Amino acid sequence: TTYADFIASGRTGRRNAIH
Amino acid sequence: SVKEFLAKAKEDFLKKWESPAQNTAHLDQFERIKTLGTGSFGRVMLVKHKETGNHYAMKILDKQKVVKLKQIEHTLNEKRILQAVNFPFLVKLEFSFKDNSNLYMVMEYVPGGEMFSHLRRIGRFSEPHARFYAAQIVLTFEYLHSLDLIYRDLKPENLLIDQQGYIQVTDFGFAKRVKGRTWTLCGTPEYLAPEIILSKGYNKAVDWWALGVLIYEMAAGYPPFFADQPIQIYEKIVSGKVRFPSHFSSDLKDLLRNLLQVDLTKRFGNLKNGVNDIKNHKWFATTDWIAIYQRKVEAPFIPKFDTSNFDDYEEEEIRVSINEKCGKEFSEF
Ligand SMILES: COc1cccc(CC(=O)N/N=C/c2c(C)cc(O)cc2O)c1
Repeated sequence: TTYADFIASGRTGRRNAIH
Repeated sequence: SVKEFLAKAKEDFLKKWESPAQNTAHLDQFERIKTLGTGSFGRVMLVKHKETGNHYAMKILDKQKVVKLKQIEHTLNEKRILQAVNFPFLVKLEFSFKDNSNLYMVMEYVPGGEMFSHLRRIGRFSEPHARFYAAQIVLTFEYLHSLDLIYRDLKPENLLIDQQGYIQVTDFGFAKRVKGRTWTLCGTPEYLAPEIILSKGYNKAVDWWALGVLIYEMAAGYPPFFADQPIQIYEKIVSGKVRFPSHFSSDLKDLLRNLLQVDLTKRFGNLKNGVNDIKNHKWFATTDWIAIYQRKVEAPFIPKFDTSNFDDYEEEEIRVSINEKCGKEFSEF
């Protein structure tokens, strides 16, 4: 599932802005 | 009328924009309690104003870090804009000042924590729950854009929940007052409009694309474009091929196709009828826009009452150098 793919991804924590 | 309200909103803003508040408190006036959040330049701490016992959130920016990241003008924008705005769903800048080492922005303390925290914990919001928040962002962007301001960093991390369950937008680090178009590559990868990624020049339409991403993320529990590396995220965005969860309502999907529209001449919020294409959309049929603005609507969630709605962060001493750093750069702050 897409949800499972998200939760296993490296992008579920706070996301940095691009500076 | 709305046009009338905004015109008056603008009169108020321009006075403060042309003559910004400066040096309105000092560090020793506040007792520092605990870090509530962090960011590239520093941290935000819960503090208590000694003379009144009021609590605030003090954002502390290391001047040298700002300069290293080439964010001087952006930081000057942040403070000049925030001190000038006034809207129910925008965090208030109560005081600002600087010292040899840091810039300080003392803002309204919003006790319910980040939308990010609640969204990740609960998984996803119901459509009515998401709609309630979305409505507040729509009104806030209507206000900001009418002042020629682009926000440029919408995401759940930047949306705080107050004691009554309403949203307060924080972090104006990329906010900018601009007539026409601009070019800076800035924002958060998942939330970037295609035109930003493609270096096309862009305008306030990027905030409306970002609203689409936010609404999708609130309702799905994950954003419409994600991957372990930003490059791959950018590739997905520019394709614009979006897939919706099977539980998304027909109305929701329709709204999202119009917000997550790669074509600027078709993107909602950016057409002849502007924000009204969004307000009048079927997904918002149940939304009373005046009641939202007046905070007369019962929130779908009120936070439990104290800083337990925020994560714990590592603390560090706030050392102030005996030498002034970057004085010329931040003269106007
Ligand atoms: C780029 O450098 C940065 C350094 C520190 C912080 C940030 C991001 C920011 O403005 N957070 N605001 C948190 C906040 C909180 C947690 C509560 C509150 O009441 C008001 C706030 O602004 C960016």
